Amino acid sequence: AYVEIIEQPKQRGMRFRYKCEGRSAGSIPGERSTDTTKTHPTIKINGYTGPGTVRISLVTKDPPHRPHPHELVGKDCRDGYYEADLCPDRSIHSFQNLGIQCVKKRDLEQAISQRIQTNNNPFHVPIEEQRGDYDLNAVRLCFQVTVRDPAGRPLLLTPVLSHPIFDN
Amino acid sequence: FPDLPEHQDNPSQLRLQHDGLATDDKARLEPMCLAEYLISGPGGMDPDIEIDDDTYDECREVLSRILEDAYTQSGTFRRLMNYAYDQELHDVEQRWLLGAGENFGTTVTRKVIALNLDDTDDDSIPEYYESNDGPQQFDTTRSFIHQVVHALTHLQDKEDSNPRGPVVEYTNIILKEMGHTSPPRIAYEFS
Ligand SMILES: [Cl-]
Ligand SMILES: [Cl-]
Repeated sequence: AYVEIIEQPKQRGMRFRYKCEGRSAGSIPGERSTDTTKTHPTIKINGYTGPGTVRISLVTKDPPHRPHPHELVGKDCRDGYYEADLCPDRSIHSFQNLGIQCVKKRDLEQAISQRIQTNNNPFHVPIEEQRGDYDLNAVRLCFQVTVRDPAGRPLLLTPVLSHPIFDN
Repeated sequence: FPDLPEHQDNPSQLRLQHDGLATDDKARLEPMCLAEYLISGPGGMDPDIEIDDDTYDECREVLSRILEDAYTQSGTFRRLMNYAYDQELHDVEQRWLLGAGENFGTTVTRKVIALNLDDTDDDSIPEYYESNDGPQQFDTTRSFIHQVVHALTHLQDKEDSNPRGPVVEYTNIILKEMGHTSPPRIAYEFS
């Protein structure tokens, strides 16, 4: 089985938010969004049906894809990443409540250490790698789907990265 | 105080008690000075990052018009503004930073009000709120008033057991008092 992004996040048009009281909990639009019909990022699981988990985290634009200091926020998000059960009776999964909250430049090292403490490292990038400049204007969504093997044991599928999302 | 049919059944309980404190609905301030009373200068959510001096003038000009219209047309808004003036805004060093061109927001929990004109920008996708007539696009007026209401009441959208919260309800009432046609926002989040 493998994961397929069938609706990419839109790359531009959405500003990362700060800790503040806004007008709404924004949702990352999908690439096909228009003024008529907004869309949302959507994945498809090929070759598997049944229960499972999906985590979505932020990673850097360029490889090695380090965990990004920014946070995903919104429904079913904690510690900067999204995690929820898959609908067990569907192979299509949309994410309509994803928000990107940027870290203030001065709290960057603090955010990186939280990524480490929370085991939020999709590509298991070493600690000695997670220092240096980060592009705080760009992130990628990393979809980490866990399905089941025939005996019902969790089976992690290969992660898939989205197009970059830019703040401007 | 005037309220909406979309509220009175399970109205916000936090707004109703802020009304207990903001009671002066009189037009005793000069509308064309409200912007100066609310905004000191440019300044974003992030101290390190800085605001474009150009977008500041663009957003402030729009903010000034909306403040002027809201004060002349809405007695509910006159109450929030008047109260806020007596507590803080009269002090030149208690005013808010205008984070022009930044994501809509205001610091409630350095004081910043973040506003932008992307609601009129094709390259952005509209953002929506829930109403009885289906999803409605946010427009500049609603977004500006919503953020300003945060700054004049220091209240949050999160209200236990109310689907809208005090800022939405205030914003709904003010906009209807302004002759804004948009349907009122029945919930803060979708369902
Ligand atoms: Cl939306
Ligand atoms: Cl609102």
